[PDB]
Amino acid sequence: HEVAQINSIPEFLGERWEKRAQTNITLRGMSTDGFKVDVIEQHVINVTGERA
Amino acid sequence: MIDVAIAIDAESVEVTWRNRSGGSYDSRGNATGASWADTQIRAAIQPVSGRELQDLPEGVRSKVTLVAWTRSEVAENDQIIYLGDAYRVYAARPRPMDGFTRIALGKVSP
Repeated sequence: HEVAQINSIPEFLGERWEKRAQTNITLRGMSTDGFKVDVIEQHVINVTGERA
Repeated sequence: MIDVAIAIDAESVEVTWRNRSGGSYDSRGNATGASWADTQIRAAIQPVSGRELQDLPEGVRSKVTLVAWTRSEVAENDQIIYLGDAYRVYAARPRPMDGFTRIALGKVSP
């Protein structure tokens, strides 16, 4: 999706300024999973007219 | 009749002193370090808090320090090659009344 700002952070490691850089990289992607679930496959309906 | 540095001779070892003279800067702003001079010399090295492990996210590396007590004159920014690796001098405590100093060494290779 985006690459972010790039900083420079030299650090005194092992008797020597060690050059370094760091950034943030962000991806973007859908989700996958799966769970077992139950389903309807028939119906039933009752209709009455109260007062004929 | 004075001889104190006679104690440093009991334990010693051949380390290569590497004396340094500074450089200057290129017109573009960079730096140029030069003028090394090498000389085999005798020291008395002891491992005062040597080889501390560091398990950083970047990996594994060690932190080595040493002390010297050498008879020759060593400044604060020189090099001493010992046991196949280079060490840079932290700080010296010269004693010009006698002939010897005391030096802190830190390993250079990352």
